[PDB]
Amino acid sequence: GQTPIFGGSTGGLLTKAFREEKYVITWTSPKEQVFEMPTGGAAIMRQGPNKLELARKEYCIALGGQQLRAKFRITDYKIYRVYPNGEVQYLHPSDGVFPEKVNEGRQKVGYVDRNIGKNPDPAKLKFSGMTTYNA
Amino acid sequence: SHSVKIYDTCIGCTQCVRACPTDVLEMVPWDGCKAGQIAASPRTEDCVGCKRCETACPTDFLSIRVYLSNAETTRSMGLAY
Amino acid sequence: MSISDTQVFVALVIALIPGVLAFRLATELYK
Amino acid sequence: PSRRDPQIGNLETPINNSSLVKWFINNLPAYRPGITPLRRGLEVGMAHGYWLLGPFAKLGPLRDTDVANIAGLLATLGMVVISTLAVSLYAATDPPKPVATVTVPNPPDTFDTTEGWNTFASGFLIGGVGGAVVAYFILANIELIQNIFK
Amino acid sequence: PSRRDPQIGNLETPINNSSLVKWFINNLPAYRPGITPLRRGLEVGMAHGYWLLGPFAKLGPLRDTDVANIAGLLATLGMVVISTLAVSLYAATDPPKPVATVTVPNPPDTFDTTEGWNTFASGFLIGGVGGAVVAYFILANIELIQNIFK
Amino acid sequence: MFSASFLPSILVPLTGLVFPAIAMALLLIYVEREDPSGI
Ligand SMILES: CC1=C(/C=C/C(C)=C/C=C/C(C)=C/C=C/C=C(C)/C=C/C=C(C)/C=C/C2=C(C)CCCC2(C)C)C(C)(C)CCC1
Ligand SMILES: CC1=C(/C=C/C(C)=C/C=C/C(C)=C/C=C/C=C(C)/C=C/C=C(C)/C=C/C2=C(C)CCCC2(C)C)C(C)(C)CCC1
Ligand SMILES: CC1=C(/C=C/C(C)=C/C=C/C(C)=C/C=C/C=C(C)/C=C/C=C(C)/C=C/C2=C(C)CCCC2(C)C)C(C)(C)CCC1
Ligand SMILES: CC1=C(/C=C/C(C)=C/C=C/C(C)=C/C=C/C=C(C)/C=C/C=C(C)/C=C/C2=C(C)CCCC2(C)C)C(C)(C)CCC1
Ligand code: SF4
Ligand code: SF4
Repeated sequence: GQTPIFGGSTGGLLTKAFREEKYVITWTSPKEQVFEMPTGGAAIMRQGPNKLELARKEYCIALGGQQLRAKFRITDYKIYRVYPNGEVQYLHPSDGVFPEKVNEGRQKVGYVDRNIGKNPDPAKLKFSGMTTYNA
Repeated sequence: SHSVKIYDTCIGCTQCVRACPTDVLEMVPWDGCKAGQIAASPRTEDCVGCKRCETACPTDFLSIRVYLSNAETTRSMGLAY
Repeated sequence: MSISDTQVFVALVIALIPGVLAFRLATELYK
Repeated sequence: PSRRDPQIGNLETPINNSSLVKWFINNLPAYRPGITPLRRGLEVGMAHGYWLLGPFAKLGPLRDTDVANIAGLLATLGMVVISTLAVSLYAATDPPKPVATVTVPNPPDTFDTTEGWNTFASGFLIGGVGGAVVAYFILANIELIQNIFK
Repeated sequence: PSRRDPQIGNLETPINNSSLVKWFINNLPAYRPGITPLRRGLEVGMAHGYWLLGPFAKLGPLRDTDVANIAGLLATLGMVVISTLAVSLYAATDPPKPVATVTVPNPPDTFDTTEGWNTFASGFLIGGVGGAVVAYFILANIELIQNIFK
Repeated sequence: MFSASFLPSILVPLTGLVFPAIAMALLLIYVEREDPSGI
């Protein structure tokens, strides 16, 4: 249970972010330095645990991408989605450091490996509601 | 949300996967070219319409496209309220 | 010359034939 | 020192958490407990229909004519009627997210329900008419102070 | 195609099962849900006491005298009073077969109970008086349109 | 005026005001209807 030293703001959690969804992020920072938050604010972190609560799936990933690993090199942060019931989802990290290309075999659902020169057509595909993929 | 469209011209530089801030891509194992792992969209439901991804695609006639649908929601519209 | 209660008459021809005829021709297509 | 977390989009400025203001806001008929929605409607109607007739009483296009009192009366009558209409239909279509945004430390009351809203609208109608007539009576005898002449 | 059996003594004629009519009959204050018996009484009183004063207002034996307005008012006052008396005593002796004959697809409401009937009668009384006075006010200034002269 | 009756005096307001009122009220309550029925 560690949260950074801040003086309060006016752009935090809203009537949706506790009736629909919650976002949380946490890592291990063995140092304390000043940082910037996307809702605006220049504050200091603390040793080890660094827990933070937020509402968007953009502030969190911005912190994770640009701030932690590109500046502070910290790479042990969980990002957690939360349902209204209080239960949590673990989307990412799913590959350790989010490299997004390394694995020994990967998932397989859906494929389209075809060029565009032979495209779907209006008058040929009709009287139904399928999309540009099924040939 | 919106629909994603993949092609064969993926060289495999993987600049798009490092550009999309919405976690809708992954390089699934391929065989054809030297890539061996081609990009694809497993998690479309978080698509945003920023399409910063193909701007990161260097391939001639960039290998990814996004067909911008019509079934938008609070997730696809991206509201904090 | 001009008219009388006969205009209440020409009003009376409406609201049964044209009125509910148009009403049905509207509600046919499942609001 | 925020309400529950200093990172939430709220601030402890001494205008939304001053003891004076919280006492003054809690005991309003919109929140003060120990009453029925009926009385709430009655009182709100009383107040509003008691002040919402001057703004056009001597201001209407009939401002200086010798009748404008009852003119403003009829005007505010229609006004409160259509206001009741509005709130009633709002209740009719009311129940997506059947809540009200809460910032007062406690929930306001069980006033938050459809039939509650309907009864509230009825009491609003009654109290509004009442405030209207009583203001019209206060204003009726222009000599209301001239007889006193004080 | 009868309601449940073509041999029952009921028919599917397009006057008792037309969508227009069923929508128009369901939402009446006698059946529309989401309300209290109180409001039901209020509204029925409002309506009836608002129209049940003309039928003798200019029709009574004092038809053309210069007072007949308040005369009709007093008449309809006594009328609604005795009507409330009647319904109240009916409630007093009410509970053999404590139901109402149901033909609307659903049961109407839990309005079918003694104390419910009593509260309904009270609301009827209030709304009837109200409709009476408001109609008397509409009719008070014979010049109600003459001031408009439109 | 002419040989007709008062009618052009007062038949505009209800068409001008109250019929639009019920129109939009019914319309609004229509655009919020439940499933799968609606009138
Ligand atoms: C009985 C009587 C009376 C009364 C009457 C009346 C009052 C009438 C009414 C009238 C009316 C009541 C009329 C109306 C008209 C109608 C019309 C004119 C309609 C039309 C419509 C239409 C044309 C529509 C169209 C459409 C649309 C718009 C949309 C879509 C759908 C459709 C297409 C359908 C009197 C007293 C006089 C006399 C004695 C007896
Ligand atoms: C609380 C309160 C209140 C309030 C109430 C409420 C909240 C209500 C509101 C409500 C409202 C105020 C509403 C309104 C609405 C609106 C509307 C409803 C609109 C209209 C629309 C239209 C007009 C339509 C259109 C259309 C369509 C849709 C289709 C086609 C056709 C047309 C185009 C026509 C009061 C003041 C009383 C008092 C105090 C307390
Ligand atoms: C100062 C001030 C203010 C203001 C306030 C005011 C000024 C208030 C008012 C006061 C008052 C002083 C008023 C009120 C009054 C009211 C009244 C007084 C009413 C009454 C009415 C009634 C109660 C009615 C009843 C009835 C009915 C409902 C029905 C039948 C008939 C009868 C009549 C029984 C403020 C807030 C800004 C704050 C600052 C300071
Ligand atoms: C719903 C309603 C209503 C109704 C109500 C009711 C339902 C009521 C009923 C009531 C009734 C319907 C009653 C009746 C009664 C009657 C009577 C009760 C009669 C009398 C009798 C007699 C007179 C007796 C005889 C005798 C004997 C038995 C013994 C010996 C001696 C002598 C001979 C005396 C109203 C309109 C209000 C309003 C609206 C709603
Ligand atoms: S689409 Fe672009 S970034 Fe993605 S694998 Fe192909 S070449 Fe690399
Ligand atoms: S807009 Fe482009 S980068 Fe963003 S989620 Fe959709 S495909 Fe990915």
